[PDB]
Amino acid sequence: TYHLDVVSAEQQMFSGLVEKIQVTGSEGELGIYPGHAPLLTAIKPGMIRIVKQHGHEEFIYLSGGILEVQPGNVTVLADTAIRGQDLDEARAMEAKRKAEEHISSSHGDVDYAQASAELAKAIAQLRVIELTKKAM
Amino acid sequence: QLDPLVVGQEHYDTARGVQSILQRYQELKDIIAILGMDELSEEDKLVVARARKIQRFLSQPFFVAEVFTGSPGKYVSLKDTIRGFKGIMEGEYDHLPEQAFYMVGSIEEAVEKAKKL
Amino acid sequence: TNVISITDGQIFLETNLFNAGIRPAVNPGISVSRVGGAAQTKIMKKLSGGIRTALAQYRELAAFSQFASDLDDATRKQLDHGQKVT
Amino acid sequence: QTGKTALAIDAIINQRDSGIKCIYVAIGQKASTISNVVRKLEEHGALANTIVVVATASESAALQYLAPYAGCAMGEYFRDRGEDALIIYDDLSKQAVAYRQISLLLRRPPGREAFPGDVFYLHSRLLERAARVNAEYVEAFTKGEVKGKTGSLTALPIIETQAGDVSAFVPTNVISITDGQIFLETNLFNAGIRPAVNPGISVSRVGGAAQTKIMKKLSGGIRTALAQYRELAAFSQFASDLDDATRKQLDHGQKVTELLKQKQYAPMSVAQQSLVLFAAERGYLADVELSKIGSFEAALLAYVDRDHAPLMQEINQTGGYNDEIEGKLKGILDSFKATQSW
Amino acid sequence: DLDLAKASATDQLKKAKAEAQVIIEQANKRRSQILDEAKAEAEQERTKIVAQ
Amino acid sequence: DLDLAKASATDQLKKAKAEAQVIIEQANKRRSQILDEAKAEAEQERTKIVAQ
Amino acid sequence: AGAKDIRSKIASVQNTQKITKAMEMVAASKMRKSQDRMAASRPYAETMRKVIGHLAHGNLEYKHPYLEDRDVKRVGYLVVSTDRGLAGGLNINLFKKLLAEMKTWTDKGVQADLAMIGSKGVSFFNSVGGNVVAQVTGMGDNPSLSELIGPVKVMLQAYDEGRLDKLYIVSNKFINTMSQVPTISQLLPLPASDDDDLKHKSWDYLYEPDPKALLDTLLRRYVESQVYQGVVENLASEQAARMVAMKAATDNGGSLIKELQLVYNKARQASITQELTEIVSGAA
Ligand SMILES: Nc1ncnc2c1ncn2[C@@H]1O[C@H](COP(=O)(O)OP(=O)(O)OP(=O)(O)O)[C@@H](O)[C@H]1O
Ligand SMILES: [Mg+2]
Repeated sequence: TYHLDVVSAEQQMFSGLVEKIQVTGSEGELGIYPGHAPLLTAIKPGMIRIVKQHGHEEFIYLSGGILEVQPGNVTVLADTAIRGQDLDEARAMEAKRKAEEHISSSHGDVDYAQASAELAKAIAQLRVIELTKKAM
Repeated sequence: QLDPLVVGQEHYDTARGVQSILQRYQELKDIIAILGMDELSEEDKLVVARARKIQRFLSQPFFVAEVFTGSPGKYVSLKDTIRGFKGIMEGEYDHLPEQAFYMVGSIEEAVEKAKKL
Repeated sequence: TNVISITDGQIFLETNLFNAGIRPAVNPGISVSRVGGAAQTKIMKKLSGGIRTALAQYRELAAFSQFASDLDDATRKQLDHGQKVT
Repeated sequence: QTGKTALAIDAIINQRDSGIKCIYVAIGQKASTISNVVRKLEEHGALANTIVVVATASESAALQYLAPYAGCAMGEYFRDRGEDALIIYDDLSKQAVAYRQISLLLRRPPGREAFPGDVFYLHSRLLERAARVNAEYVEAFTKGEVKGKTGSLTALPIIETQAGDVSAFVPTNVISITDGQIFLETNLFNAGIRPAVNPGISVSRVGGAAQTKIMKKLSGGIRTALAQYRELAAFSQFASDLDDATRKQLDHGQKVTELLKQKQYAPMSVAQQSLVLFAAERGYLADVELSKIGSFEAALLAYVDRDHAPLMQEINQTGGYNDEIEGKLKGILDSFKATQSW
Repeated sequence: DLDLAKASATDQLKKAKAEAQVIIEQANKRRSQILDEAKAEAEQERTKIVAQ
Repeated sequence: DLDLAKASATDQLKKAKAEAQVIIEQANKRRSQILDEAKAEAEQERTKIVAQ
Repeated sequence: AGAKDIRSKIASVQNTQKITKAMEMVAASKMRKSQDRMAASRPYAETMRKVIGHLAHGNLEYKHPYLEDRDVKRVGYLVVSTDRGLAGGLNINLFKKLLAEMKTWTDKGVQADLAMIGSKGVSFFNSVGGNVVAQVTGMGDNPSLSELIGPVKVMLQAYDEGRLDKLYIVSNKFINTMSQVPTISQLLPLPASDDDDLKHKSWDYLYEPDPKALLDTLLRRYVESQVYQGVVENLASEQAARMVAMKAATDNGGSLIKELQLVYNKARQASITQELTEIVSGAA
């Protein structure tokens, strides 16, 4: 067996002990057994098969990433969303448009909205200073 | 005298439902103010509209207020009042504009104004 | 109390408005005329209702003024319209 | 308008069949309220056991100022004979106004709010007549005709505040006289929580000494659990997506606060209260977390009233509590959950 | 089929209980009807007896 | 294992069939109680009013 | 004054204090959840920087623009800011430090560009007039990398296209639960690894398909994590700063209660005496 990590930029996805794995590297399918020579490659979006020692089989879907294997260790730096020449350029185009305009969105913190409006209304018009004789 | 035993369960439930809808709208008003309306959940975007239509419908033109406004007054029976509010809260009129309820008499005038509007 | 009870309406002049430059410092909403439009030319009666409603919405929103730039744009428009009427 | 008179006359009606005689003094009440009170007292069968003393809103202030003393004398008649009486003064805060009137019309010097100087000594020398008196006193007073009895008179004065400012003058006097207060909160009453008793701010300084054992055992937590539930539910409005541990406290509190509210003229015996509080305290409500919980209470009372009346008799007669009764109540609740519907 | 039997037992229990609830609310309603009839008969009886 | 599955499924279905009958019999019992006490009150309140 | 008018404001300030206490609690919980999410992000950047160091500073050191110090004629910044107020001085200290450094850079006559994460900086720099060229806003408590892809892509394209040089990320470093410091750090050209992979001598990867096109993707993905990491650290710093600020606001409210109650006591004493003196002096 060897140690396998499946790690995204956000959170970890797998950290077990494995006996072999199978992936679709950019240049073709590819099977990693223990002791495999150090290797570096990109992997295409699709499934990957893990077999945990004692032979337990499971399938993890990856949106792509980079597979790097070492003596007795291996890691899959998985992508969190599909990546591509066109998709990333569309996202950059929208990110540019939103800046050439002055269009901005609303954060989803309804709790902060509630508390902020309540505090804005409670603090409003209460003429405390000049009621208490506090100079400051 | 506003309890089920003297006004009947229908009147009591209609009144308590109107008050609950208006209270929920008074709650939602400041989330609307801060985060804009397009952030509300799709059932809250419906509470908003129904409360806004209720808040219009319980205005009314008086016969003696005519000298202030020129429009004629309307007398509304309690049956029509309960029927109108009970209909609005249940979504039977989600297709009418809000201004179809402003300064009208019975709900029939609301539907007829929307048909005219 | 007596004179507010006797008369047909009141014009309330407030010092916090006078100091801020709002002159004449009449405080609307808190100020009432019970003769209303009956004592207006029909053009003024026509045009005054939108001013009343604009200042009423502005008074409702004014609590959020010193938190502006946090607000939505749809209420920002009402808030900066009431300021221009004032 | 928060249910003070309702609570008082329900406390009267509940004495239909105890040894306690009842007295209701109305000070400054409008005649229609007294007509309704008398109709309800005779309808529910409590009139034969109570004296009604009336000084209506339109009667001369002298009659309103001296009414509670007449009622106190009529109840002290029973007190001094080794029996038990309970007297309700309706709006002492109107007796104070009638006394202020009668005092100012006699040119007597005024005090803090124009109430005369001795307005404290107006209520004090009244409420100090509500007492429990020992057997030697009643034996000596009645010249040896009664030996073992101890007499008592219980007073439930009513005070009306303005916007809940407890710290007003007459309210803070009477709070300094009595031995506790049942503070009724208006924003709970309007929210449908009826009776709108406010925990925390309301206390009984005599306390558990006057509580039957089973009730004392079951009720120990409820007051603090409800006050902390109220403060936690005040916090909750600003905190969505909140810890799942407090998520359970904020639900048990919300169920107990939904359980302790009931119809107006429906008094409930110690056994019916006791097994309901047992159901609520020992988690049997934890699966009815949909607030169809009035039907649960009514169905539980009907079920227990059909089958196990021999246990309700024991509870009502003795008020005692035992591990055997604990097991009996576990059995009742288990058999109810498993075999009936709300 | 064992877990399907589990779900069957639970669904059967809840169906029977919701079926009992309609019997009960029915009794409550009948009650509300018959007590109203009794009150109305008593009222008319009073009217005639007092007019006599 | 399947002959355990059949036993368990049949036993639990029998349990649930007993439970449903028990629940609905008690529902009819409650109905009878409600209706008879309503019949009693329909006379208690009438006699009260006609004596009043 | 007026006793009732002052009691109303005492009640208002008590309500304000209660609101601020609830906000302190909410922020103190979100801070823990955010700073754990902060630790969930380390392994990716660490185990990718080791690879980049092997391909870049190891044996057969390859050559890539992002690794070498071409001469600087204009600079670019990625700015992370909060979407919500009440965070204390958090955002303005950072924007002032950025303006100091961005002014030092324009003393030398170089041009500068900005990309904005968060609404507050977007509002600020348009008022100051900064040259914002890309932005993302409305992240809230749920910052995705698949939304940072955009502006980071804009800055990377402007870099390799030859326009920008020496781009930076500015953000708040979360250091202690009551200590957060604004930092400006360099992402590209790649900062210099403290460690040496001379010990990796004894092995080399079987690069499939080929090492240069692979190092390109490795470097692009690496700047992204480090930005994403900057965003998440800034968010935990925001939560901690809001906690501290609402704590201070609750104590300020608690002192205004003392002052207002002293004023109320004086007012009610004066009212009692002014009434009772009128009564007694009126009776001839
Ligand atoms: N437990 C209850 N459930 C439902 N309704 C109630 C309850 N208690 C009181 N009410 C209703 O609330 C109304 C006010 O009750 P009540 O007159 O007892 O309050 P109050 O404080 O004595 O009124 P006030 O003091 O203003 O004369 C009554 O009409 C009564 O019907
Ligand atoms: Mg009353």
